[PDB]
Amino acid sequence: VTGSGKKPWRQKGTGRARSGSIKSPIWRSGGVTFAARPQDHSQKVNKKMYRGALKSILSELVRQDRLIVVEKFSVEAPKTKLLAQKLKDMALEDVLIITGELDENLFLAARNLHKVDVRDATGIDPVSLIAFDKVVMTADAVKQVEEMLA
Amino acid sequence: MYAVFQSGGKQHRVSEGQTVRLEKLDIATGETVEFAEVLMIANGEEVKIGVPFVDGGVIKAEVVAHGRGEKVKIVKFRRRKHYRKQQGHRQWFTDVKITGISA
Amino acid sequence: AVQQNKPTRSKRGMRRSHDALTAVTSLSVDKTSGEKHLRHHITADGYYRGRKVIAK
Amino acid sequence: METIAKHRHARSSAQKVRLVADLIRGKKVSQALDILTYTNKKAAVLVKKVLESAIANAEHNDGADIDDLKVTKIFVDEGPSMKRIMPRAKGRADRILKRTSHITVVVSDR
Amino acid sequence: ARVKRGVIARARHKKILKQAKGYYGARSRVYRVAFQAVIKAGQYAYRDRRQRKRQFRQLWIARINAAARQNGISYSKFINGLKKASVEIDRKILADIAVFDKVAFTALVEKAKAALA
Amino acid sequence: MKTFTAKPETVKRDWYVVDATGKTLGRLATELARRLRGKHKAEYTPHVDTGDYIIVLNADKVAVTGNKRTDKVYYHHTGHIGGIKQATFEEMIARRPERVIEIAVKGMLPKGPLGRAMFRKLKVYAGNEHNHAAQQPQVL
RNA sequence: CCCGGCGAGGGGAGUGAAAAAGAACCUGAAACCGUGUACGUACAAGCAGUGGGAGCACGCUUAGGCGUGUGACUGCGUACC
RNA sequence: GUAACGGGGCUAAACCAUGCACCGAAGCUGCGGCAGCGACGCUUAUGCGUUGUUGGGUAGGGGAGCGUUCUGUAAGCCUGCGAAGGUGUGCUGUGAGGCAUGCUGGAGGUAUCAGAAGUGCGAAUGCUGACAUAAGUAACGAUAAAGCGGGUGAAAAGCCC
Ligand SMILES: [Mg+2]
Ligand SMILES: [Mg+2]
Ligand SMILES: [Mg+2]
Ligand SMILES: [Mg+2]
Ligand SMILES: [Mg+2]
Ligand SMILES: [Mg+2]
Ligand SMILES: [Mg+2]
Ligand SMILES: [Mg+2]
Ligand SMILES: [Mg+2]
Ligand SMILES: [Mg+2]
Ligand SMILES: [Mg+2]
Ligand SMILES: [Mg+2]
Ligand SMILES: [Mg+2]
Ligand SMILES: [Mg+2]
Ligand SMILES: [Mg+2]
Ligand SMILES: [Mg+2]
Ligand SMILES: [Mg+2]
Ligand SMILES: [Mg+2]
Repeated sequence: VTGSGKKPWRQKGTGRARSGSIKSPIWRSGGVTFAARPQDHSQKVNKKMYRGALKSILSELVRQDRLIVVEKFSVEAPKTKLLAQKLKDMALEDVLIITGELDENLFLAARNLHKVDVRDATGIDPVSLIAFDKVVMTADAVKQVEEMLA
Repeated sequence: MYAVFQSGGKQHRVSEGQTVRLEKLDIATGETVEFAEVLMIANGEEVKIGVPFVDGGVIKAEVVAHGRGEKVKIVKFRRRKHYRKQQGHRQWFTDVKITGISA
Repeated sequence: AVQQNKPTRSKRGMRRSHDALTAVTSLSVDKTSGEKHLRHHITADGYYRGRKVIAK
Repeated sequence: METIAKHRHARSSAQKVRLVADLIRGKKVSQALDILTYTNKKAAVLVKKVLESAIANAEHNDGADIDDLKVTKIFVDEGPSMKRIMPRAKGRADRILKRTSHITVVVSDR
Repeated sequence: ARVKRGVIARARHKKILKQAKGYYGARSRVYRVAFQAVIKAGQYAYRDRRQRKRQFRQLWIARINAAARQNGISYSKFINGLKKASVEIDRKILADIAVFDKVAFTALVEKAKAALA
Repeated sequence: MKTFTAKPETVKRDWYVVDATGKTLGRLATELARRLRGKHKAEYTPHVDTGDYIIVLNADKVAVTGNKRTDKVYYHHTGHIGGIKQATFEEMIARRPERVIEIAVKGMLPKGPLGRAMFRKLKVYAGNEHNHAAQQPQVL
């Protein structure tokens, strides 16, 4: 810490003592012990373990999430307002849900405190799929066998 | 008439007195089944016929009332050597009440 | 002359016994129906009966 | 407040003033002096002042002209003590706390 | 990243400091008491309740020895008479009969006196 | 219920009059010490406050068994250092049975407080019957 | 406005939702220091408690033998690291 | 200062022999309860009732947990018809602690399962701060001591004349 000095307290004598340096972990002055650090944190999951068990949604969350329709093609240039019209084709709104159309078109229109999220693309982790009530898979055909990637 | 018996300690000094005791077995709740004690009776001991035994003829027992068999009591009780301390402990029972009819 | 363990409480609270204060009790004297102080006649004029200090 | 007055600071230590206070309680009131005016200790001159101020509050906060009253309460508390230093044997034996109190006098009904 | 001991700090001291009795001086006012005294209490307690079962027995017999002997046969001979029986054995404790049912008790000393072969 | 007869704070006190003019001397102390506690007594749970009430008479008629008439350490040292220690043989002290000998019961009692309650509180004297400075009423 | 040395300090009145927010000012704990009340306590020896325990002050209940405080007397019994 | 029965006190309250009886520990038994393991009764992921047994413990090994600050679940839930915090109380758990609530309080808190720790103090002649103790004790700094009358002032031994 601001260790602007080495021990100036005279060891033997002066009555109770036994001081030393001043980045001294016991001295209220300063000095924070086993300090700390920036670190990495980021642990890395294997590749196979990454794809392992994801959309278990369909079967379990059956009566909830596993819908596939369309990416809403008729949506205006950049319009989120009347999203409700399309947010009602299933009656899934603030209930959360995310789309997986896979086209960075104008459907990235979903902007709100926290309801509908797009990310419609290969890039997507279960964490999100499980953060929403009914992840509208949609996309259509994109959901193939080994590449059911949305 | 006086009372007398053992069952988990000779607790039967008082006459009817309705004092705690032990516990049934399978469960406690109240009500009853009508359980006569046994002829531990001091002959009941109480009348012109206080008797050395208690044995003053066959069959002589009081019916158990089963007033209230619950509660506990809590007592810390913790030991500790010079390097340890089992200090942290607790063991209690409920001692069913029982009023007991007449001798 | 050092000491070693000393009990602030109780002890000392005992020596304080011989420390409480005390009460006077005196008169007023004929003229002053009050003051007179202690064994004095009166300070108002400092007179026991006349021209003593300042009076009539 | 059932007519009080109390104090704060000035400086006169606690026990010092707590001594003279014991002298006055119970009857009091009509004892605005004599049981106080005839005892000289600094603590005394201080309790009397506030004593009168208190008995004076008997014409403002409440009625009951000065003549009855009781003074059922008088207690001093330790008030923040000033700190200072004291040159001595090179600087070891020096603390000096001035100490101070109040009085808090009261006058209710018997 | 906050120990912020303050958070249980208080609760612990307060817990043991909760020695109603106050005991005396530092024994309540200062944390010093707890594991010093509140701990002793636990120790002195640990042994006394179980060691007590006998301290009363010592009294029970102390009075039986003082009651039964006045009317023939000492406590030493008493339980021996009593000892002989098919069902006749009701232990002591209630043995305090000498205080409320003297007639019973003296009628119980014969159950032993006349009993001693 | 909790069995233990209470402590009616020395409930009853049965008065008595020994003789001491006997021949048992030291032997007598026990049945004199047991008595002021809870000997003949049944109920009145001892250990706690209690006692009885008897009284000695002349007592001057004792000889003990062996040559004890001539022994018995007896000293009543005082807080005086300077080398004190007042040793006097039994016969030397038997000349005036005071707080001692007849008072052989003191060392036989629970000692300290409460036991101290019984202590000399039985009276001693040394002349039997004459002018019983003690309570004349009921005794056996 | 009132006590006071045209002090300090306070007591009212008023501001305020609150001044039990008054400038020492949020919440305000602990050590430590007091006033009041219930009980114990001035012939009794020691880690001060723990086990037993009467009495007393209040609280009990259509008694029913209890709750809270305090604890005379008594068996034990040399703190923690 | 008895001090070479613990004291008393003992002629047997000593010793030797003989036998019975009694006191006596957390030892054993009885009664209730807790936990581990083997079994028994069954039931049968499993589990519970009976039972046999095991449960002193420093270094140390192993195994389970509570609690705190922060993150997710959280503009969800709790709250000014009073949050956190402080203090009492009652119930509850084996314990770490848990909850409910009186009062204070004046604005926030966070079931749950999971995640990460500046993660839990009584000691280190530990560090900082506050308050005790001694104690209203020592001391008030050269032994060149001062007395009086006025003045002023709330008050003068000490200030002005
Ligand atoms: Mg250097
Ligand atoms: Mg030191
Ligand atoms: Mg720092
Ligand atoms: Mg990769
Ligand atoms: Mg005996
Ligand atoms: Mg003893
Ligand atoms: Mg504040
Ligand atoms: Mg007394
Ligand atoms: Mg007890
Ligand atoms: Mg036996
Ligand atoms: Mg035993
Ligand atoms: Mg173990
Ligand atoms: Mg917080
Ligand atoms: Mg430690
Ligand atoms: Mg002085
Ligand atoms: Mg001194
Ligand atoms: Mg001196
Ligand atoms: Mg000078």
